[PDB]
Amino acid sequence: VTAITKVEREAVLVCELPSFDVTDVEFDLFRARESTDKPLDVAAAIAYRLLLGSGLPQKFGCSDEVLLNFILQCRKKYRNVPYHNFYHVVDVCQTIHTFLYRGNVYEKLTELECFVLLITALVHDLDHMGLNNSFYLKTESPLGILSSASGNTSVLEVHHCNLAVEILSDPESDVFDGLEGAERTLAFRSMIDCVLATDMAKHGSALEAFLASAADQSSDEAAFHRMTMEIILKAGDISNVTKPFDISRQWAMAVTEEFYRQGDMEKERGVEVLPMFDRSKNMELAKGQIGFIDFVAAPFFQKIVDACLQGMQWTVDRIKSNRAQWERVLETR
Ligand SMILES: COc1ccc(C2=NN(C(C)C)C(=O)C2(C)C)cc1OCCCCOc1ccc(-c2nnn[nH]2)cc1
Ligand SMILES: [Mg+2]
Ligand SMILES: [Zn+2]
Repeated sequence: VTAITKVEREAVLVCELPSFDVTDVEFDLFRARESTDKPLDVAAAIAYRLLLGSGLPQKFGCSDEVLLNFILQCRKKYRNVPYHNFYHVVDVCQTIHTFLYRGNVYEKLTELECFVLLITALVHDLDHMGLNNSFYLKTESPLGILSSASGNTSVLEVHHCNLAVEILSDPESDVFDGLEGAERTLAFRSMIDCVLATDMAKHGSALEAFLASAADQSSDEAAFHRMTMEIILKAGDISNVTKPFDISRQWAMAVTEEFYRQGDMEKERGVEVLPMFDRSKNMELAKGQIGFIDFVAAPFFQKIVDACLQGMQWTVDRIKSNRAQWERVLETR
């Protein structure tokens, strides 16, 4: 990958972020973007700041300069789509920071594991084009065909891991370079395992496996740590409904537009479009959000909080608050 110029780093290093506490659960990335004309640089400074304030990169021999190089190499590989862009993964990074440090999930993991999660947040959607796995498979696209031939349904998640490995193979962006032996191996394996676990087709089984490990005092310890990392990355990924309503809404708008574009490309290729992806049916945002809350997010968050992540209670409270606020949009429509 072409290296990161002295210019690009300074461009990020000057953003001062007046008014913002990046470690806060009520932090607003939409307002951060809008507060300058160089949103990409602001996003990179949020990432950078979050990583330094954690104290983690320094402990694992990752200099300030290598960190920032990695962040900018990730940025370069995110596309200009509505939802799955660099803002999404900075969001996931920031959110996982809050689950670790304000939800006390750090108590369940080593420092190395916390560092790997924060890093993995930034790689976990590399080069997303705004189309899901399903699009690639049922259009018999080249990546679809390659995944089907190699016995793998997680079309995109495999692609994300490949690009992550490229970035890390350059020592000037290898945030794991200061590791050795089993620690370096664990960083790679856990990064890759987490990214593979974000495939939503695996949602139920990854959740069941996490809960089964947590309920069991004789669970293998390495496996529990691993499942917890996976569950946290997944939690960060479906975390939009745990945010202040206005933030949550703006996320739901961006996702909806992305799904609609896929539905338009499906239409053009003469393949099945799902209701949700269909721009014509215009199914209301609010019922969408309530449905997502009822069938996916509330059960997920309630079950992991109950099972062992007690400090993440606020997520369940904010989901309830948001559901009730969507009902008030319905009741007064
Ligand atoms: C901001 O709101 C959303 C954020 C993320 C998502 C996603 N859902 N999915 C699908 C595959 C489950 C994804 O891959 C991501 C993570 C992008 C959806 C969001 O809300 C959009 C609202 C559209 C309606 O959403 C649903 C989705 C699933 C169900 C359902 N019913 N039964 N089982 N699942 C209902 C509504
Ligand atoms: Mg993804
Ligand atoms: Zn994601």
